[PDB]
Amino acid sequence: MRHRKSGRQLNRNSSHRQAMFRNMAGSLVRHEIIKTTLPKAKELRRVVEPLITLAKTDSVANRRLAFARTRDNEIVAKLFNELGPRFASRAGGYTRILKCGFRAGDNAPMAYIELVDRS
Amino acid sequence: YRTSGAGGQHVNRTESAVRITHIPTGIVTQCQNDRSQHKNKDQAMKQMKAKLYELEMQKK
Amino acid sequence: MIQEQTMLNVADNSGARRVMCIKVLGGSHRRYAGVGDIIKITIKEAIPRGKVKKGDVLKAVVVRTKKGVRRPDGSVIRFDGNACVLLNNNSEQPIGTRIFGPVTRELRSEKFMKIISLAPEVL
Amino acid sequence: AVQQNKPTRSKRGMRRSHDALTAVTSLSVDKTSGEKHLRHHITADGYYRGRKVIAK
RNA sequence: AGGACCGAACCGACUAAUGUUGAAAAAUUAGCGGAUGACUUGUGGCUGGGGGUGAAAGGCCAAUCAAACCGGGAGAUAGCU
RNA sequence: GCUCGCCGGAAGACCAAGGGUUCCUGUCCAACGUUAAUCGGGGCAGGGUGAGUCGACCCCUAAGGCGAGGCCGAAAGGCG
RNA sequence: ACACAGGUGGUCAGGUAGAGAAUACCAAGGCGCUUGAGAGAACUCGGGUGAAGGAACUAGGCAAAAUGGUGCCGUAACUUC
RNA sequence: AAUUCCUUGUCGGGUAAGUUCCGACCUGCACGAAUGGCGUAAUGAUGGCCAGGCUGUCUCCACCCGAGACUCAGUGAAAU
RNA sequence: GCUCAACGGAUAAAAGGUACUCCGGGGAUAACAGGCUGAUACCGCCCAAGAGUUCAUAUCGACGGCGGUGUUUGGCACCUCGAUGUCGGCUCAUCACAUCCUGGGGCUGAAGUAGGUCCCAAGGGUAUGGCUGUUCGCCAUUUAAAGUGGUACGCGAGCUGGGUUUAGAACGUCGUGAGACAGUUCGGUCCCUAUCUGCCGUGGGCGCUGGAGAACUGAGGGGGGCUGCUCCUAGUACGAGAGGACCGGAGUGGACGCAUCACUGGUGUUCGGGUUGUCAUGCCAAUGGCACUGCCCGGUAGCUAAAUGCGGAAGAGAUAAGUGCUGAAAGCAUCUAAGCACGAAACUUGCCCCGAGAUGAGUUCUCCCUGACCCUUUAAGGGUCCUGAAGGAACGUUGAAGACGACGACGUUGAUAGGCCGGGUGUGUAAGCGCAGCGAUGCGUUGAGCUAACCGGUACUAAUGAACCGUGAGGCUUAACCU
Ligand SMILES: [Mg+2]
Ligand SMILES: [Mg+2]
Repeated sequence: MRHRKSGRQLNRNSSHRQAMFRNMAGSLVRHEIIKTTLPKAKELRRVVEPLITLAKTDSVANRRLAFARTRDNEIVAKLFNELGPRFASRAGGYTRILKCGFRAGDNAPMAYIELVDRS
Repeated sequence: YRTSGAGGQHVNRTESAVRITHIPTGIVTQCQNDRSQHKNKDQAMKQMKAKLYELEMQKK
Repeated sequence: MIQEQTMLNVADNSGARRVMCIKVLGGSHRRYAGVGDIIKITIKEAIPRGKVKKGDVLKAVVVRTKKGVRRPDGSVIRFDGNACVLLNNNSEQPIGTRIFGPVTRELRSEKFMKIISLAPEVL
Repeated sequence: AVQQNKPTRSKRGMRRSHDALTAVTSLSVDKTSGEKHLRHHITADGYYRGRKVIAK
């Protein structure tokens, strides 16, 4: 049982759940919209919808969790320089989910995740 | 009770082992000589009887 | 909560140092007992000349538990030593005289008004 | 572990009784591209709730 | 100096869980012993079945050994199913 | 292409042994591949291995193998 | 008998830590092992932690737990010294 | 006694309690001197017994981490 | 001319071992288990020699006699040998009553306390260790008691493999020997993915005669039932004292079961800190990856017990054994025969849970539907054009609900999640900046910084217009009313 809990194992250990959302959030900020599976969007609603909580407000010391589980600093230079001032008044809900048919080779239910203000 | 001789289902699945004790004194007497229990019980009757004659004797 | 095979220390000047519980008394199938309780114990270690001997089988009352006893406020009283006070088998009264270390308020009774009067510290 | 008789093919119909599929009830029609798609899903063209939610 | 010492490779296979239509017609995982010698391993060479070989257990001799395999006597023989 | 993960006295490089086109391109997806496959050690069709000095051959010889004659043995043969 | 968790000889020996060809993390270099994607019940397979107790368990402290390096001090019986 | 039936022989030790073990006892059912006898340091993945340490062995099990099981796609056996 | 004597005579002439083993066959034939049998066994009964001072019959019972049980050992060789896995343990059991504790009695060689034996009673309860393959037993210490048996002497397609029961090896012993020992000692592979039946859960279908939404009733079924101890009564009754009650009452335990996370804890690999070696981020400073989560230190929610609340009843009926009351048969007597009372954890209830597929499909309560025509084998008829209600499912967000299904909440009116703000929470005073110190490091900002599941808010995102499904007043028969 998982009463009142929160978190999908995703048939992976926690060190790979760590390292996968590194690149998945690491590329959504780049292209503003990507194709992923729907449980890697719906558990990612516990992840990427908090990984935009990562994108709130610039200090000097706030350049750092976006280094930490990202291993990247270029995308850091995109978030608080461009996207922080972009989503400057939205109090949550910075994304949108588009269930977009099923994956070919395994019938996996895919979806599109994206930003709210993509244009 | 059963003996623990070799043979198994001829030994351990039968009550070939006897033990006869005394009520007012408490003197046991076992026997596991032959396969039959009445070659043992009746033998342990004799051995308790052999103890019994000594009970007056060893005392006196 | 003391089961069998449990080494306990000694809380009086009886003469023993290491005892071991061999039976929890006082109840049918009574698996455990805390403070204010009676257990049959043996003696595993005693002084070279005392009131006791290595291997005496006798009763004792449990006075300090590492496990804990609760109070109606919710406060639970634990210790860091598991010691006990040796009793007679028949009169079932303490044999030693000089009580070592503090004890608790659950110990007091008509049966055990004697020990708390000799205790150095009662919480 | 394993059967002791041959199973009847009539039982094989009864085991496969609940094993049937189920098709879709009704397809959500788009209101701008005017085409059927899956309910709560986008169209094939890239429309959802009327608007063009994705340039393909 | 050592049929010395701890311990890699190497060599062995003692315990335990696995696995038992297996990953595998004997293996893995954890440990274990030996690990300068009565060591280990290449390339060859030799010994042939009532024979071989054997720090010996009836062991081993092409996944088979109290008498190897293949062919033949031979449609052995069967008071038995 | 971008990160990420693993190996690294190897899960890297290199040969013998052994394999005997698997190698390189083009093409194809029926079968083959424990799924798809647009891919492939798959099919099909083309290519591709250059030596006085490297290896073999070759000159030696060991364990050994054979053996003129020779010896022995019904015969076959045994030993040399 | 498989694109088989096996077996197969020789040559090659980068950095840091390290006695080390141990181990760790790595370089060069090479791969992510031919079904996936979900769900997060029992249940086994592996794992980690555990109050108080500490062998009572059990055929049996089996396995687990624990011990573990380098210096230095110190070290019994007995000895075939 | 790796040998003793009786036999859990008896006594001592050890344990709260010991059909085990360690000392004796000799009544050796049926030891015994190169199919050697007795003893023996060192040795042993050798047999038994006892202690300390140690701990989910256990009391008395709880909780997480993964690999399957279960759901959906693709494929798809088996003994009987 | 033959103890050819195994004497209708296999040859003039012939012993063993095989656990290294093998073939052919057999339930024609052994070992376990079933079967019949009940000798033996066990358990009762009859007689009463006697013991018990006297007193057979409180307690016992010689000599004998009669049964019951299938339960000991056996007998038999009917099932099974083209396989029916056995000792003990472990895990789970369930049944009997010939009752171990508790309950109810009778008698006593029963003052009480304590027993004795007998009867009723199977609801519930009914130890841990040491020894040993164990069983059994002994012992230690418990307990209210440590019941006895049936169950393939229950249970290996559940586990264990110590014992027995392979091959290795040895002693004692026997045999010249190969070898063997109901003689020991060391070592020695426990397979099976569940078709059915059965069981535990959980669905689908159709039915219950218009449809839908609900509430129930409760046929029936299940669960549950144990007990100590202290105190009062009371040192009272009793007894010479010692000793020490009935009944009734109170309190606290044990064991068990249910519920639970407020507490007390564990766990908490997604919260946080410390720290080792290395690698990378140009480089410092910072971080991060990997090293069992690298090694620790802690901790939220959740889940949890060792954490804390309940639970066993009281009561009613009918009784068992037993005690009676009136009372004839039987001028008395007499619990019975007519009548009649009392009487136990058994019974039925009372307690909880399940429950109308209770086909005997029940009940009450609420909502929905008042369109047109053809056909002929003219009717519970078929078909066609309008109509699509109540509601339902589907879909999405979801859950302290869950294998899946099902269940529950919610779908813009909207707080269903996620995000966001607030809050708490927990690691434990961040980073950068200063400052001191040769430096490591310390101090200033500083419960700062961070913060998983949580508490309060927020539509910020994602929960779509539709469509689908289900329709259009509901058979016959009498009956009763109303007209
Ligand atoms: Mg089927
Ligand atoms: Mg009777």
